[PDB]
Amino acid sequence: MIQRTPKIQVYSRHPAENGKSNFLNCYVSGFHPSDIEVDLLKNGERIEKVEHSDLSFSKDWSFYLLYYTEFTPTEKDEYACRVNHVTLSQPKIVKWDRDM
Amino acid sequence: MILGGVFXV
Amino acid sequence: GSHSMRYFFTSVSRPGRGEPRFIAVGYVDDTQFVRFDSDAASQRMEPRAPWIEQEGPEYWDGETRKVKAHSQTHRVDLGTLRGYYNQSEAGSHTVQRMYGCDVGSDWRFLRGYHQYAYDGKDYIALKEDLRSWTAADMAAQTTKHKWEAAHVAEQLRAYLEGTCVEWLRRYLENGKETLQRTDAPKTHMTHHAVSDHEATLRCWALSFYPAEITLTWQRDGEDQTQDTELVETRPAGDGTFQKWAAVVVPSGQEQRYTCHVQHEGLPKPLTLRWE
Repeated sequence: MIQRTPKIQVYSRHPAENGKSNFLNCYVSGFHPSDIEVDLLKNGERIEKVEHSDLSFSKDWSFYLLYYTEFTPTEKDEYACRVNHVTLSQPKIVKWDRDM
Repeated sequence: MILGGVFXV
Repeated sequence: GSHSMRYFFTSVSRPGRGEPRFIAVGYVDDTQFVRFDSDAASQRMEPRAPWIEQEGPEYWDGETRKVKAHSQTHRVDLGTLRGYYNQSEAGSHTVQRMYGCDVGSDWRFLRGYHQYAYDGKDYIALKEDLRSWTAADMAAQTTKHKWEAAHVAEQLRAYLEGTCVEWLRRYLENGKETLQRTDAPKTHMTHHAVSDHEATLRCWALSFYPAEITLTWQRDGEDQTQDTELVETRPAGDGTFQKWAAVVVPSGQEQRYTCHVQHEGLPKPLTLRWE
């Protein structure tokens, strides 16, 4: 049966300005089946107030979701996404690079 | 607005 | 310009762990306006765009009723398709449906559609004439035959030429502020140094609507399509989108490269240079 591997993007909604309010995005796309585990992480640790968009899909039937949460960048805090999926042997992790 | 109206594959 | 309204339905079977998970989302163009979630509390069709919230309880009730009928139709299809494919009852399986309508700049019907998938691959599809079907395989010929005797094309064509485009139009005016806007890409370029003799050159497009956009790098007027890194257009989270493209320049040749943006919101294609 069909199985596709998620593409993973971690970025800020607005340009990241230290001390200002912003949103941390993790946009996984192009996956199938829809069952997927996505976490946003602050310094290796898991965030709790994370929301996601409704499950939709593309031309090729592969699903996409956007995970996000309100955050304020700082000079020291690291942020990342941890995505698990059946096409992934171990959970994949992608750090947030502001620059880029 | 979505479809009515019935169906059934 | 041209516009579209589309509905996406997703039905996943979680055997012996409840009923099938049903999810519906609705979009005008690139803007999502409604949603149903078989797990959600409300159990109603809910609004997800501010310009659709006060449409009345009669719109919200009729819409809730229909998507509850979609729910119960797709529950039945999941079981029927297990049959069609001699699949075990313990297996998780997926059904996806997509339908909607387009218009031109005249806001009159342009084309309609109604595709269907199972386990991530095309099952059956309403042909562009909206009168015939296109089964992807053996098990889908039965279903094709079924809809031919039920006259389902006639019913779809009915909704696609009328109620569909007709409401696409009501919404376009209801949220004409969101739906007839055009945000042109806000562009810039960055420069990072991979090593000493190499440098990453990245062109950015931020805060544009709609999602449709082109970003191309060049060297001396030569397209670097094969040497560029493009990324998928992505939701910023506020109704706008983002996208970048990067090339690698041998430290010093920066002036050789230029980035080109194309968007329906730009009067003229922007050309960025590093100078």
